[PDB]
Amino acid sequence: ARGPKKHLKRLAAPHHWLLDKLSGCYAPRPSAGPHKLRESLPLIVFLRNRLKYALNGREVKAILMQRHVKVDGKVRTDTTYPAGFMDVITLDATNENFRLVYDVKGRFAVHRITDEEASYKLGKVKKVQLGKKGVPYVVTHDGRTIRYPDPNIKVNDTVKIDLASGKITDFIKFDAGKLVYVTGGRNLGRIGTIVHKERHDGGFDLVHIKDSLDNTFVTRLNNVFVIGEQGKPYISLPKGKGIKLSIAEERDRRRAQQGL
Amino acid sequence: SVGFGLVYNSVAEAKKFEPTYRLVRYGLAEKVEKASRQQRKQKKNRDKKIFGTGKRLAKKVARRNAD
Amino acid sequence: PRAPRTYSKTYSTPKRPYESSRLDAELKLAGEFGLKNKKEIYRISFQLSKIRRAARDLLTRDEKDPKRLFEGNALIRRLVRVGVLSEDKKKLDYVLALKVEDFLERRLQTQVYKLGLAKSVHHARVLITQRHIAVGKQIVNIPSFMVRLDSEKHIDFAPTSPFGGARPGRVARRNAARK
Amino acid sequence: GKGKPRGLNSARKLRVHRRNNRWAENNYKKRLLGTAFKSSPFGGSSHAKGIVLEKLGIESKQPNSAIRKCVRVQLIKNGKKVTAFVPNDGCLNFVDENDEVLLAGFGRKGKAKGDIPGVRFKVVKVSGVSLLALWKEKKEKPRS
Amino acid sequence: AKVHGSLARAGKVKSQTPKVEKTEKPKKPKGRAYKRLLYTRRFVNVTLVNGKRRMNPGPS
RNA sequence: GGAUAGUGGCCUACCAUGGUUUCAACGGGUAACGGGGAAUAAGGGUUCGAUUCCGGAGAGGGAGCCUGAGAAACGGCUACCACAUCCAAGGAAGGCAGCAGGCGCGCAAAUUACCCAAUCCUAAUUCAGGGAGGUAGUGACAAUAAAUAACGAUACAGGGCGGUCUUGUAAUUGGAAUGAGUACAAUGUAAAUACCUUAACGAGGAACAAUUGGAGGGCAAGUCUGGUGCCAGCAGCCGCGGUAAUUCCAGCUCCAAUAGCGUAUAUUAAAGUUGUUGCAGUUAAAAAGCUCGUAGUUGAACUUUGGGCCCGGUUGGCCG
RNA sequence: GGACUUUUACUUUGAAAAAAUUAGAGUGUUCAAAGCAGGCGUAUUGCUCGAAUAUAUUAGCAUGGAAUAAUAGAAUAGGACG
Ligand SMILES: [Mg+2]
Ligand SMILES: [Mg+2]
Ligand SMILES: [Mg+2]
Ligand SMILES: [Mg+2]
Ligand SMILES: [Mg+2]
Ligand SMILES: [Mg+2]
Ligand SMILES: [Mg+2]
Ligand SMILES: [Mg+2]
Ligand SMILES: [Mg+2]
Ligand SMILES: [Mg+2]
Ligand SMILES: [Mg+2]
Ligand SMILES: [Mg+2]
Ligand SMILES: [Mg+2]
Ligand SMILES: [Mg+2]
Ligand SMILES: [Mg+2]
Ligand SMILES: [Mg+2]
Ligand SMILES: [Mg+2]
Ligand SMILES: [Mg+2]
Ligand SMILES: [Mg+2]
Ligand SMILES: [Mg+2]
Ligand SMILES: [Mg+2]
Ligand SMILES: [Mg+2]
Ligand SMILES: [Mg+2]
Ligand SMILES: [Mg+2]
Ligand SMILES: [Mg+2]
Ligand SMILES: [Mg+2]
Ligand SMILES: [Mg+2]
Ligand SMILES: [Mg+2]
Ligand SMILES: [Mg+2]
Ligand SMILES: [Mg+2]
Ligand SMILES: [Mg+2]
Ligand SMILES: [Mg+2]
Ligand SMILES: [Mg+2]
Ligand SMILES: [Mg+2]
Ligand SMILES: [Mg+2]
Ligand SMILES: [Mg+2]
Ligand SMILES: [Mg+2]
Ligand SMILES: [Mg+2]
Ligand SMILES: [Mg+2]
Ligand SMILES: [Mg+2]
Ligand SMILES: [Mg+2]
Ligand SMILES: [Mg+2]
Repeated sequence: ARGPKKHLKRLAAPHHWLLDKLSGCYAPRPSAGPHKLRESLPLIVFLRNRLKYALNGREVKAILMQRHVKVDGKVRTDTTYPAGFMDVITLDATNENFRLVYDVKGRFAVHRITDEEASYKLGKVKKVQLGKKGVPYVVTHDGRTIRYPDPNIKVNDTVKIDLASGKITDFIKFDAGKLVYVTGGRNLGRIGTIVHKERHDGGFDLVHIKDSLDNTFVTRLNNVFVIGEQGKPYISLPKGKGIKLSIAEERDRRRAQQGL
Repeated sequence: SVGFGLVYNSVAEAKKFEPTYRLVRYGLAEKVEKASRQQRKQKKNRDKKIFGTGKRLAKKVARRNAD
Repeated sequence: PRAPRTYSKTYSTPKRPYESSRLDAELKLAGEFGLKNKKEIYRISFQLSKIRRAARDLLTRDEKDPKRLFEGNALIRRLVRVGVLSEDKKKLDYVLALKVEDFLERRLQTQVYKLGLAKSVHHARVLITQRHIAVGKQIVNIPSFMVRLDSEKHIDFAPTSPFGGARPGRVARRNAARK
Repeated sequence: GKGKPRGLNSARKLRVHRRNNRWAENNYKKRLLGTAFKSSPFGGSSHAKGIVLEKLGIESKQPNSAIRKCVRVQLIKNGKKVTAFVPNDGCLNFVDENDEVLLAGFGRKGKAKGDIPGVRFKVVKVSGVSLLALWKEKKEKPRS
Repeated sequence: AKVHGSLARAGKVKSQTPKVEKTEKPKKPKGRAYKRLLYTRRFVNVTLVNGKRRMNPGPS
């Protein structure tokens, strides 16, 4: 259509973004960056809808232009910045630090973390191959490339990053029985640590996941993100820890806390 | 009557993070007016039809009084 | 370019338009509950039939089907929540039988009169519309309130209304002060 | 089996058979061939404005015996000419031939409605204004 | 058949009907009040059963 | 091989003779953009989607091309065709299927108004710009809620069983209530407007006065009065009027729906009159004069049944 | 990893799966059409639940079933195992 579309009408924005229908006619188009458009969340949304920190969108930019916000490190003042899954949003003011993790319903939730935990982050390696003058590199979910990785570091494995510098410290692997996090479809949010993989040469290897509730489910490989050892994660999980409460289960215990 | 409001840690913070229409709704920012939006739009086009300062052309307009 | 503000209508209409039996019944119902247009009856028949095909649909589901239970107890819960379906009839086989009149007697112009205080269903409607009677301080002029059976305890007039009194009233102050 | 094949792979035959037999439906064929636009002088539209050529009086059909007052009008958007009834006592004093009027059908799918031989349209407003409103003296006929 | 019948009679009877003028009456009630009035007139005091009901007997 | 960003008859050279089709090719039509979807509610269906989201195409019709990351762009250029403006006659300039607004067309559709406050977008970029967008106007498109009244006392009257319980029908009464409107004010808003609050006003029949159809049948509501006299007119259909008109024109009374109601056209149910579910074919519409017969549809029966062991699941009962 | 696999139709479950629409939960927009809000205290400097579920169904993908209905297999043995 002659080029790049730089707008985003409402009702076209991701549903997990939780945007009210009548708020004018357009949504904020996420920018180009580390995370895929349909697989991200921008700062305007975070600072306005999720945290209710800014009333208008006009105020959000006033907030950012003071370098108050930083993500995974640097300031990152792009109002439409595509902050994605596992990113770390620190905040000079309020001492707050946040990690971007989903719910079991599939949306990004507000999850505060320790100043200690804000120093690291993980990433699902999406590609590994040699490059410039024979030096191998790794590229992952993040959208960052790390030179000189360990020869055992294969694809689809998670990795821990310092974020003060670039080099990684630990690298979990995609082996039977490792903590996983589903990011894809709407099984997204469920967690459970591996059942087994169906290769299916030609494409779309499938992963079998068993939550720690004796409940099975399946998803596609590029949707699973290993996070560690059974019961032993590598990051602070959110409330409910992804176990797919049924509609009746959540309503029952919704009426459980009955008296004020 | 339900509403919404806010108090600042100073007035210099309010006068800088607060919308100007509010500052004038209070009387802490003057209401000095500006010409109608369509008027200045027309002025913009009127100005685009001129290339340069426009000071050296009044010369020829007033210089063709002979011709 | 902007989201479509959803809408829907609340009143169906009988196919046969000149059935004298149903017409006579309809009229007495209107004249009894204080209705003004017969369509406030057509309306109640509409939501009724909707609830009925929503229940009757689940009634052929294999007994105890998960969504059947969830939405079944949800439906009975909100019906008792308003006070139309008796508490003994909480297993939904009686929801197919909620005769229309049960809904009407659970309106607000109806209760405003039933707990005395209006001495006519028409005086009731007139008062509800004239700045009078509230639940708390929440004045309500919608005679089709559909009181929830719990807010049914607090129906005393609002503070303002010069009928439980806050002032004499506009026509009174002068009907008497015109000397 | 009395005809229609019941095999599980005769769907093509069943669908084409009904497609072919649906032509026996007048409504279906009318809507398909498009007679509404070719024939039926109105362009298929709800109403059509025209000009009055003459003021005729049609002998009623039997067993009736009257004189139905109508007008021959030439549709302005198409130029076709059709005879349409000006209904109600009088209303022929209001036509004033070479005036501008609007025509509507008779609610019979063409098929001229009563004892008026071959007339499938009626007048609604002359000089563009509310013929029945002229009947009942709510409005008045314009200067021309 | 013939299509050029005369047209002198257009509006003949509406023209010659001696038009009686309507007579002033009371201002009747609206929807709730009116349909209530009908509820009463039809179901509170049936005015007649010498056979069955009749909603508009002129000479009965 | 050339060309492309790159695959490819994309193009060229050489060579060959292939490719689709009754399982409908090829051609024609379309009052055809496709889709998310809309209407109609037993179900199966039938019918519509220009139009708020997604995709595509176009900018009067064609073609060509500069810039560039990205355009065969048109609120860019070049040419031709059509349209068409200014002029000093030499020449020059234009492209609203953007916002409004105008002509025409027609059955058919609103202001040449306000703002970047919101929603978002762009730039060198917190600032500027944005007829995107938002405000108001116009607006019975459709959709929601629902005023035009409510209580008395009395008075003959009924009926309860004139008394004291009201059925109320009353042509004098009666003090109560309120918004439709009007308007300090605050709120509302970018600034206004409305809505939400609320002082002062603001209802008795002259009103703040509901309509639109209909009253022979279908089909609810008069064989009342006047008129007319196969005339005028009514009448979706059956039928009314030729001198007491249950139908026309009216007065009266009545019915249905009621801030809405009638009419025209289309469509859907009704329609088991398109029938897969689910029609009909002796005589009512319909079995080729007859047999062969390719496509198509359909096509008898028979191959590991039966018996034994184990595990652990889910309801429900007796217990709790 | 190697060596080799008669072909189908059907049915199960699941993934993939835009939003609005629709069905539908919760929430008392004064009711309602709607909206996705909202509900709580210490209303002095905060506490807190949400923003479900369903739905796609033709085709493609993945998986269990082996009835029904096809296709192929050893007859000039040019068969099968070694
Ligand atoms: Mg952006
Ligand atoms: Mg400007
Ligand atoms: Mg300049
Ligand atoms: Mg034929
Ligand atoms: Mg002629
Ligand atoms: Mg034309
Ligand atoms: Mg070649
Ligand atoms: Mg050849
Ligand atoms: Mg064919
Ligand atoms: Mg077209
Ligand atoms: Mg049909
Ligand atoms: Mg479309
Ligand atoms: Mg279409
Ligand atoms: Mg068109
Ligand atoms: Mg589009
Ligand atoms: Mg284009
Ligand atoms: Mg044009
Ligand atoms: Mg051409
Ligand atoms: Mg172009
Ligand atoms: Mg333009
Ligand atoms: Mg453009
Ligand atoms: Mg000259
Ligand atoms: Mg325009
Ligand atoms: Mg219109
Ligand atoms: Mg605009
Ligand atoms: Mg606009
Ligand atoms: Mg009025
Ligand atoms: Mg009055
Ligand atoms: Mg009338
Ligand atoms: Mg009748
Ligand atoms: Mg006949
Ligand atoms: Mg006589
Ligand atoms: Mg007579
Ligand atoms: Mg008579
Ligand atoms: Mg009459
Ligand atoms: Mg109707
Ligand atoms: Mg079937
Ligand atoms: Mg038949
Ligand atoms: Mg015969
Ligand atoms: Mg034969
Ligand atoms: Mg033959
Ligand atoms: Mg067989």
